[PDB]
Amino acid sequence: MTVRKNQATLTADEKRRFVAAVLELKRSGRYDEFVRTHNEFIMSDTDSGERTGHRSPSFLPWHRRFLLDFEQALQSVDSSVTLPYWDWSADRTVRASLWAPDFLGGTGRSTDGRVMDGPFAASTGNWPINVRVDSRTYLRRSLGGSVAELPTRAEVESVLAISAYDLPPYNSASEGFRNHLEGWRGVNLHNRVHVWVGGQMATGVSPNDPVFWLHHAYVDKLWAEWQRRHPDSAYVPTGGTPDVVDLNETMKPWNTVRPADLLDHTAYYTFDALEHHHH
Amino acid sequence: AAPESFDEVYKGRRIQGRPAHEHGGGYEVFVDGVQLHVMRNADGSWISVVSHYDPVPTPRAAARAAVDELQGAPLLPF
Ligand SMILES: [O-][O-]
Ligand SMILES: [Cu+2]
Ligand SMILES: [Cu+2]
Ligand SMILES: [Cu+2]
Ligand SMILES: [Cu+2]
Repeated sequence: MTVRKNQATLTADEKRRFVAAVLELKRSGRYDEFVRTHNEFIMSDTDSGERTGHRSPSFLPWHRRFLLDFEQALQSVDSSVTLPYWDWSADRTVRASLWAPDFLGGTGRSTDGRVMDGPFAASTGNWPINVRVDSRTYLRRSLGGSVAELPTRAEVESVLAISAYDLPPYNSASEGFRNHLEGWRGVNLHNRVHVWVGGQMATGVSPNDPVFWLHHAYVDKLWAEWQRRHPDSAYVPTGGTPDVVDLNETMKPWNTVRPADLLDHTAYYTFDALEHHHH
Repeated sequence: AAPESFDEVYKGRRIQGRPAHEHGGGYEVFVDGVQLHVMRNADGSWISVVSHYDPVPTPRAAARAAVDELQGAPLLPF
């Protein structure tokens, strides 16, 4: 029974309870350490050295475990809450209900990118931006400002059709599914969404925006969809690769979990809908 | 081989670059004397921590993208 639901489908009660649980993690001091951990891996993961959270095959299991840690923290506040996901190929405009004042609030105003509505607007006093590099302390967004369009379903399908999970050199130059989903090569899925939201979502402290979790919950769903399309293909590499997390190697910062432990999401949650394998 | 150094005033901010919790790095950028984390990608493009997901061709381009992002605000050190 943990079911991760498309954001577009949440009831008003589910939106209220998700927002309240996120705001309580922020109030209690727990939220900001997720932002810090993410920025430390963003700044440390490099194409020519050790790389774990990003630009590497473990991008997908790493974010799956990071999102599980966050969802478990939300459930410690309200056990009914699960992470929703944002299908940005379907819900692709600023008028999507995701961006309404009863959910995440909308785009930032034109002068300073400040978000002016919703529960995370700085004027509420409930969403200080603490872990930061740009010194301003208010949530900012510029939806569609730095890149015109979110990816489309056709572009997503072109990436889901790639049969190799990843390929040497296992970094931002790779061909293969992982790097096309991450977006450093090709039509660009995940990186482009960060750029399209703008504000803190365009930076290494991107978890400052609660939409981070919904974006990564949909990236995580696309990994599950890829597995259903390619039940014969699996995580690589499978042993002895310097600087890259192999299938059965443990992953920082937890050190107690491996990609192998995270491949099957159903050990932890299911989705509202996930196509079964077919032709 | 490292990019060349640079020094200019861009949009009223002093930006400097030079060959040299985060990756032990080969090039340094500063915005009004505050160091900005930057990184080079395998294809030779660059990013910074305030524009991480949007590669640009050079460290000066990353520094200029950071000044654009900041909209006049001070950078905090990393
Ligand atoms: O990648 O966030
Ligand atoms: Cu990340
Ligand atoms: Cu991301
Ligand atoms: Cu089949
Ligand atoms: Cu570094």
